[PDB]
Amino acid sequence: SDRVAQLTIGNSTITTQEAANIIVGYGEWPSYCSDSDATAVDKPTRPDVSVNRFYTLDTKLWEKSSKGWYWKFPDVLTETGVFGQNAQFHYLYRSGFCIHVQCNASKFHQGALLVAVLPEYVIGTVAGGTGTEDTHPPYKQTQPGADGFELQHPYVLDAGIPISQLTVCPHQWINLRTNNCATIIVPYINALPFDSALNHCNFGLLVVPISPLDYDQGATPVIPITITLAPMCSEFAGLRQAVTQ
Amino acid sequence: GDRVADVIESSIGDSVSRALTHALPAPTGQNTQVSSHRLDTGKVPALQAAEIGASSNASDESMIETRCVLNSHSTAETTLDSFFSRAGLVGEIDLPLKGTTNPNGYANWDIDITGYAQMRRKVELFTYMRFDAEFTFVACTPTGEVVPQLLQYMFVPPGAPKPDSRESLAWQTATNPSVFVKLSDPPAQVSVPFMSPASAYQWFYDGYPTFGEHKQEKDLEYGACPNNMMGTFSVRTVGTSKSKYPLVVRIYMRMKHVRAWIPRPMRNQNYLFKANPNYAGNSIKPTGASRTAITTL
Amino acid sequence: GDRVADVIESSIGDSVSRALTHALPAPTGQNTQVSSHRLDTGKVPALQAA
Amino acid sequence: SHENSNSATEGSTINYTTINYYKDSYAATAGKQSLKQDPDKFANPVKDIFTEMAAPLK
Amino acid sequence: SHENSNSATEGSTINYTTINYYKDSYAATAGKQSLKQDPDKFANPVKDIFTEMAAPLK
Amino acid sequence: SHENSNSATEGSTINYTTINYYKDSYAATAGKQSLKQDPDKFANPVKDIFTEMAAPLK
Ligand SMILES: CCO/N=C/c1ccc(OCCCCCN2CCN(c3ccncc3)C2=O)cc1
Repeated sequence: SDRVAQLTIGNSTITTQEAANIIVGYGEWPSYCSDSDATAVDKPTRPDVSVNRFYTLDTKLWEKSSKGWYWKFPDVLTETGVFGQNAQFHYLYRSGFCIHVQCNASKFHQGALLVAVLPEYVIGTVAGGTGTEDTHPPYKQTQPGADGFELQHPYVLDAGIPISQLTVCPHQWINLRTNNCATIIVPYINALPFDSALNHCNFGLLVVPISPLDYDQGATPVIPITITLAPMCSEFAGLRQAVTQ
Repeated sequence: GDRVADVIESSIGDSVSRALTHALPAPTGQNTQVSSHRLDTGKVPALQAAEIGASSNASDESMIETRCVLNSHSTAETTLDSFFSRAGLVGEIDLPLKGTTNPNGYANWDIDITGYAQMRRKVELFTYMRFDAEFTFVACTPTGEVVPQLLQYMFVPPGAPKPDSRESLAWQTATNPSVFVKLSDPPAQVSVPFMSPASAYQWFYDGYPTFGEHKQEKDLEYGACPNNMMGTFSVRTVGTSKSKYPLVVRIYMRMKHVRAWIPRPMRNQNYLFKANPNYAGNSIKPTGASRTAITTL
Repeated sequence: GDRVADVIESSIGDSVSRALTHALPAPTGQNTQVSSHRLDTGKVPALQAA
Repeated sequence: SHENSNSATEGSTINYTTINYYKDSYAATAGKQSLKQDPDKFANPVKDIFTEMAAPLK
Repeated sequence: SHENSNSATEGSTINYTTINYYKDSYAATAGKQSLKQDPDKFANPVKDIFTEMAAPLK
Repeated sequence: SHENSNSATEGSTINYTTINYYKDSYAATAGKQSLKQDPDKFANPVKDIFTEMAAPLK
């Protein structure tokens, strides 16, 4: 009754029989931009059901040696469905998100994934190892698209900060013996009412194994982790031709 | 006018963000209530499910037999203003005589406080911050001496001409704010408002400032947000001839009227550059002290 | 005289032993009631947990 | 007084008690803040709240 | 107070709120001005005003 | 005024009359204290008190 759940939005429905409740980031639901917070004067387009629905974008294989991965929002969706088209044709964009990370195993497997949302997730480099080289991460690493990107040094989240404190951000854990999914709802987070879906990633989604996957020889060894997400209250403005970047 | 039912019963446009929590007054630490032994089935405070994402709701009262304690310990020193409204070093400017850097008797300092670790680590605990500030300027020679020298400090906002010499026409300062003060006078001090085009400054910006291809040579602009670039602070010795003494100006910032949003993990690796979170890959150190075994102190 | 709260709300000294059961008159063996067939889910008298 | 309301905290949820001598309120002191707190926003942002006595998952 | 009214803006259309410590009011601060505006004086000084919806010449 | 009550003597048996210009009351002057005294606490802490006229031991 807290372990069972159904998420329906648009023409898509998700079910789970081993949930661990739902986290509503920073305690607030996504909402549209008010007339006093807004600044741009054109009437926005709010496509509703054609863009606020669940999109299943990627599947990673969890292995005994996996380090963890991250995806950037709204980057992961800029090239998918009607949402992507709207993000490309418009300068301004804003929306919340319902993130549903899936991973099931068996009552004989074990392991725990930390699933968290970190706003303004700026990536850093190892500065040439010695720290004397002022290198910078390449476009494919800051905005990895739907494939996401694997963490090089998970302990410092590839940004000089402790993953041990990542739980200060909206999160859930997928502890195989307990649940098979994580559900996090995130409201729009920015210091501006609207922004570019292309130039700015509002937050990053991190999926990192803290307690390594394990099982005995003979149990299914392929344990996928799938990422499904839905925009909520999407709004777009500043219409012109489509632009991919 | 509307007519089809789905439009009428629509929630499209709701601008009031429903909040699941609300603030309560808490001037002192919580008190402790008398508790006694509980030998029940069904009631189980100690058992939790961290997977949910919430912190434990178990309290002292339900884990052990407690007495009553009237706690009047204040929570006032942990407010944002208490924590941040303490002036710290955020910039340093050198005006040497015969030197490599500024041998012309003037200097331009880019207003960025991320060059000093103490202050930087504190503000980086939050993602967005909005605040006013009090800046204090302490000037003296490299030995800490005070000499009879007159200086001019000028705030040059983005778009205003930056002085290119001790005699630049820009020092006429007809619109920019300037401060004229002697090294012998007490430290100059002024109040600065919240000047960003955004509702808040942000210590982290995961994105690019412009559109286009983000090729190798432009990757230096990843994470650069103009909403954080408030301008230049220029200083010069006031004269047409070179000054007789070498000077140093230390810049202290004291935030006030602070608001902050979205807390984040605190920096655990040394800082290398102002513009980014780069860390030395060959020296990734644990966050704290270590020991030889998990079963020994 | 007492004053600290834990002493006031204390149960130290309770001499009345709380009993979970009580005796009932039973001069004869219990009677048997008419019963009929029950074909229910949820109701399960026969199952126990020794 | 009769000054400009240009402080960074103008229109904030908490009220301050400050001092000032200039027409611009951002010149004012930091003052005393209001002592409200909302831990749940970060420590307990769950949709369906569970009790202390209950078993969190059922 | 009871000072001389020798400020340059004495008898102006807008009222100021200033500070002073001397008997001559021109010694006073600049203060805060009243925020009135009259763009039409420069942007629309036509004798017979035309609407937005209308064709300016007919 | 409307300051923090962080003086070392906050909640003392004697009342003070002090001056201050800061939001923290420990910054205040020493002021004037209340002139109460209790010599008996040290000079006559006996359980059963005896008179002046009486013979102390009987
Ligand atoms: C007569 C001249 O007196 N004026 C002095 C003066 C002092 C400070 C001043 O502006 C100080 C603004 C401080 C803002 C610091 N911030 C805002 C966010 N930010 C930042 C830096 C690096 N990355 C992201 C954000 C910053 O470094 C303007 C004038």
